[PDB]
Amino acid sequence: YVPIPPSAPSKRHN
Amino acid sequence: NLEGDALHTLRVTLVDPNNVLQSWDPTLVNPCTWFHVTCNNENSVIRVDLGNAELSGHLVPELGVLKNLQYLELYSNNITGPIPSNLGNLTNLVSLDLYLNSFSGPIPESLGKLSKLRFLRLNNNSLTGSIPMSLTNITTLQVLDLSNNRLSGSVPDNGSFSLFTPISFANNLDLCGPVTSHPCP
Amino acid sequence: SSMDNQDGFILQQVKLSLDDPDSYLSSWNSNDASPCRWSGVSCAGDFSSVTSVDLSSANLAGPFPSVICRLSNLAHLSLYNNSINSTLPLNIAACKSLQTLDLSQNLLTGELPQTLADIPTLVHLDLTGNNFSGDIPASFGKFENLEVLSLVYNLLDGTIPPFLGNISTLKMLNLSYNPFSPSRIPPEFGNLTNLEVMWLTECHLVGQIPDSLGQLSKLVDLDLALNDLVGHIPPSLGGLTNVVQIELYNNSLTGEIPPELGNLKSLRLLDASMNQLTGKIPDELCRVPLESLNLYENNLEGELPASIALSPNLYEIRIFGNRLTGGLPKDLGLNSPLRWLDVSENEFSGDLPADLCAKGELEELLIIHNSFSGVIPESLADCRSLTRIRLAYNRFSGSVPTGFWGLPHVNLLELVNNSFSGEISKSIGGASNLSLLILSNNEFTGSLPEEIGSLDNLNQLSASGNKFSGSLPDSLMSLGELGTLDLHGNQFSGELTSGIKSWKKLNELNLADNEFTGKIPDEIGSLSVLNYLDLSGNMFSGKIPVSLQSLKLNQLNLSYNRLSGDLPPSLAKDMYKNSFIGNPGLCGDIKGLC
Ligand SMILES: *[C@@H]1O[C@H](CO)[C@@H](O[C@@H]2O[C@H](CO)[C@@H](O[C@H]3O[C@H](CO)[C@@H](O)[C@H](O)[C@@H]3O)[C@H](O)[C@H]2NC(C)=O)[C@H](O)[C@H]1NC(C)=O
Ligand SMILES: *[C@@H]1O[C@H](CO)[C@@H](O[C@H]2O[C@H](CO)[C@@H](O[C@@H]3O[C@H](CO)[C@@H](O)[C@H](O)[C@@H]3O)[C@H](O)[C@H]2NC(C)=O)[C@H](O)[C@H]1NC(C)=O
Ligand SMILES: *[C@@H]1O[C@H](CO)[C@@H](OC2O[C@H](CO)[C@@H](O)[C@H](O)[C@H]2NC(C)=O)[C@H](O)[C@H]1NC(C)=O
Ligand SMILES: *[C@@H]1O[C@H](CO)[C@@H](OC2O[C@H](CO)[C@@H](O)[C@H](O)[C@H]2NC(C)=O)[C@H](O)[C@H]1NC(C)=O
Ligand SMILES: *[C@@H]1O[C@H](CO)[C@@H](O[C@@H]2O[C@H](CO)[C@@H](O)[C@H](O)[C@H]2NC(C)=O)[C@H](O)[C@H]1NC(C)=O
Ligand SMILES: *[C@@H]1O[C@H](CO)[C@@H](O[C@H]2O[C@H](CO)[C@@H](O)[C@H](O)[C@H]2NC(C)=O)[C@H](O)[C@H]1NC(C)=O
Ligand SMILES: *[C@@H]1O[C@H](CO)[C@@H](O)[C@H](O)[C@H]1NC(C)=O
Ligand SMILES: *[C@@H]1O[C@H](CO)[C@@H](O)[C@H](O)[C@H]1NC(C)=O
Ligand SMILES: *[C@@H]1O[C@H](CO)[C@@H](O)[C@H](O)[C@H]1NC(C)=O
Ligand SMILES: *[C@@H]1O[C@H](CO)[C@@H](O)[C@H](O)[C@H]1NC(C)=O
Ligand SMILES: *[C@@H]1O[C@H](CO)[C@@H](O)[C@H](O)[C@H]1NC(C)=O
Ligand SMILES: *[C@@H]1O[C@H](CO)[C@@H](O)[C@H](O)[C@H]1NC(C)=O
Ligand SMILES: *[C@@H]1O[C@H](CO)[C@@H](O)[C@H](O)[C@H]1NC(C)=O
Ligand SMILES: *[C@@H]1O[C@H](CO)[C@@H](O)[C@H](O)[C@H]1NC(C)=O
Ligand SMILES: [Mg+2]
Ligand SMILES: [Mg+2]
Ligand code: NA
Repeated sequence: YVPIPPSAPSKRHN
Repeated sequence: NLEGDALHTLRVTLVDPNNVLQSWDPTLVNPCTWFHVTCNNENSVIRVDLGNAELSGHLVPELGVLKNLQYLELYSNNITGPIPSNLGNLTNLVSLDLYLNSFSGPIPESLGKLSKLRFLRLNNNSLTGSIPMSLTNITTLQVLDLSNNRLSGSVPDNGSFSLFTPISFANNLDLCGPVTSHPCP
Repeated sequence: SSMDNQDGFILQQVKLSLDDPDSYLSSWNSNDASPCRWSGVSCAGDFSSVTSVDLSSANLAGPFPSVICRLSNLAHLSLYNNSINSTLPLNIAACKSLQTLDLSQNLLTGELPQTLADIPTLVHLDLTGNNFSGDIPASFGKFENLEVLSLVYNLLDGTIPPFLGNISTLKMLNLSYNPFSPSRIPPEFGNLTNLEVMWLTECHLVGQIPDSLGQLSKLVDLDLALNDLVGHIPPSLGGLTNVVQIELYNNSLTGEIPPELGNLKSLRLLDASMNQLTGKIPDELCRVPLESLNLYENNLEGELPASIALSPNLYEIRIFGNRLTGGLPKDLGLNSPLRWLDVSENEFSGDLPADLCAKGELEELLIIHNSFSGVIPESLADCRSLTRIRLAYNRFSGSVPTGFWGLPHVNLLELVNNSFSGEISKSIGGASNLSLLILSNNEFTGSLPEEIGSLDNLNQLSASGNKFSGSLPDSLMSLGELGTLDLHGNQFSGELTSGIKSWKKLNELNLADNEFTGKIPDEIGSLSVLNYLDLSGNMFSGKIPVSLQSLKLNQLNLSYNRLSGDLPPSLAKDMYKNSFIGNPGLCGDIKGLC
């Protein structure tokens, strides 16, 4: 089972 | 960034029972706010401080991408496997402290390319093979401990190694030369 | 007699064809007249004909069982999350009644069978999490009733095919996470008039977003993220009447954000971050009640429109790494459950908005490398939701609100490079989750509170470049999780104690440029992980302890103190020449010291 990145906003932050 | 990605790659290959790398969030712009990571004023990693953390597993060649790293502190852990050759790509490294681990394999010849290195402590490991002659070209080397290893062959006594005493090379498998008891064939 | 079947026998052949180590198919007993009560088997007629087989998560291993197609009334087949391997056979078309086929999360390899398009009843095809490779077959353009095509996380290495635009019934196109030969988005995809989802993340897309995509009136999700798309965000995208989510992040997109995006009434999530977008964020877009707006790491300029504060559903605004100017909206957070705010690396000025945490859900306040001025709003002292606070590299002033120090779930508090005045309150004892405290380069005054020692899990204390004074609290030595203590450039006074031995996890101790007095405690040697020690520019007195030579230090400075006696032979070397300068009572075998 390879987990699948959902269709959603990116997550980069300071 | 690239430095954060490289350190995250190390996290996935390390086993971290006490979750010392919990703060190592790859989504962050840089790893400077990560605990055990110190950055310079230009937000480039200059220190990784992971001594006595009960870390096991192996190192990664990706540590070589840390161009401004000056202090690698991975001592007093159960890290196994080879010392990566890509550590020689750490041009600004001042301290390499991999002592009190279960590191096997050769001391990489690449470590000679660490021009600014002042501290090399690889003691209390299972390292095998000869001490590279490249290490003598490190003009800055002021502390060396290769003791309590399974190393063999001639101990270099020229360049940086001129000042080095026996305590540096003690309890090795079959080291020969002037600093040691047995001379070389 | 014409309505007789061998469905039980056919299912036994499927069982024989597949390895079942965990015995999931134990209930399949050849002695049973009908398979209709067997696990994963459904006969929806009651005529004893199999209509559905669901063998999901059964640890079954082996090739696809072609014999299953002999079940004449099979309409639903799921082999999801199994170890089905080898090539998907071309004789799968024999399953002519199939409406749903789920073969996702398997080990299937090779080229897609073109005969999949020869099943007219097929509505749902999911081959996600497989090793399928090669070109998508031209047959796929001719699917009669397909609404869902999912080939996500495969090894498909062909160009994105324009013929997929010819499936008029298609509601979902999911081709994400495939090593596709770099290809443009076909303009024919605009002919998919019933499409609700276009998921093309990490499909090696090149070229411009076609204007045709604007005609997709039923589209709910547009995801073109993690590609190499160039050109402008098309103004035609204003035609996406039903669009809720648009993802264009990490492309090479240029040009201005179209004001036509304001026409999208149903838009809630927009991420066009990590592009090269220029110009100003449009007012019309900010008027839309957005739940997430991410435009970070672009070349955007101008003022953030105040209309963004009007949205009642905003929880995420990340616009860091731009040249945005002016002030934040006054009412930001007043009408929205704001959770994540990141306006860092911008040219923003003026006071922080007063009611950022009005809804009580703010977790991350990140405003670093801005020209924000004034005091921390007193309201934030009651924002118990906060976990990460980064107010560093701003023009802030005044005392920190008392409560702000004691917020319970805050892991990192960073106030570095501001003009903050006042003292750390005794309220700091309440910061149960505080791991990193960075207060360096401020105008902070007063003694460190004893309650700072109540913070058992504190890992970093950095308070350099301040006007802090007084003896260190005895509690500070009780912090056994402390890795970094940096108090350099302060007016700290008094003596270090034997209690420093409890700093067992301390890597760096920097007390330089203070007014510390007394002897260096012999317990300095007990600190196993200490590699950096700076006690320079103090009034430390007495003999350097012998225990110091036990430590493996990469940095030592004891310069400009009142230390007396002899440099032990271990410390009497050329590498320590600059470590012991400015101690008049001190003399060793160093060329320049004495
Ligand atoms: C084709 O791509 C679609 C877009 O990714 C994908 O869709 C979406 O499916 C997920 C299923 O996990 C939905 O998810 C989630 O939200 C609900 C609450 O609404 C949560 O309870 C779940 O845990 C989960 O977080 C998305 O909302 C949904 N989006 C849309 C627009 O439909 C399809 O599943 C893909 N289809 C195939 C066969 O791959
Ligand atoms: C698809 O997966 C199948 C299961 O992993 C795999 O299976 C089958 O092949 C293996 C050999 O690779 C056979 O294994 C053996 O067990 C017998 C005794 O029962 C031994 O004598 C023999 O030496 C071997 O260890 C399996 O018996 C066989 N059948 C089943 C039902 O598992 C396929 O090879 C694989 N196909 C492809 C194309 O990858
Ligand atoms: C490094 O490795 C040394 C060799 O195994 C080890 O050595 C000795 O210490 C033990 C326990 O104190 C003695 O019983 C033994 O006789 C010693 N042997 C030698 C050759 O010195 C060191 O203790 C190890 N160093 C560290 C810091 O753990
Ligand atoms: C952060 O704050 C530092 C202290 O004000 C500041 O510091 C110094 O830089 C000035 C001018 O470049 C020097 O004259 C002074 O000696 C420095 N002092 C110290 C303590 O380092 C930093 O430049 C500030 N950094 C940023 C990014 O604003
Ligand atoms: C230390 O001594 C060794 C052995 O004499 C020196 O080594 C070599 O360098 C020369 C000149 O470039 C090469 O031609 C040889 O092939 C090398 N041999 C070996 C065994 O390494 C080394 O350069 C000396 N280190 C100094 C002077 O720093
Ligand atoms: C576009 O889709 C249509 C069906 O929607 C395809 O149609 C035709 O081709 C089928 C071959 O399988 C025939 O069975 C149909 O009778 C035929 N005509 C119609 C009106 O359906 C067409 O080939 C597809 N074109 C491409 C380029 O893929
Ligand atoms: C370190 O790892 C080795 C090899 O797996 C193991 O035998 C040894 O017991 C470990 N030691 C500690 C202290 O965990
Ligand atoms: C570092 O060294 C390795 C070989 O040891 C080399 O392949 C790699 O390219 C080097 N790093 C960079 C950035 O060039
Ligand atoms: C090491 O030093 C010797 C001279 O002492 C030189 O010939 C050799 O090329 C050097 N190797 C380097 C700098 O890699
Ligand atoms: C996948 O199947 C395995 C057993 O084969 C099971 O343990 C696991 O929970 C399943 N995973 C999912 C996500 O269904
Ligand atoms: C695709 O759309 C265009 C523009 O509306 C139309 O002219 C064309 O006929 C459509 N499809 C095909 C296969 O021609
Ligand atoms: C963005 O894409 C580039 C390649 O175009 C890749 O190297 C980079 O890692 C990606 N970064 C993110 C955060 O998606
Ligand atoms: C502390 O903060 C971290 C990081 O944000 C979070 O994951 C964790 O749940 C917090 N713990 C508590 C008890 O609040
Ligand atoms: C110690 O600090 C002084 C200035 O305060 C400096 O000149 C000296 O080089 C320092 N020594 C070090 C860092 O070893
Ligand atoms: Mg840090
Ligand atoms: Mg048999
Ligand atoms: Na990209």
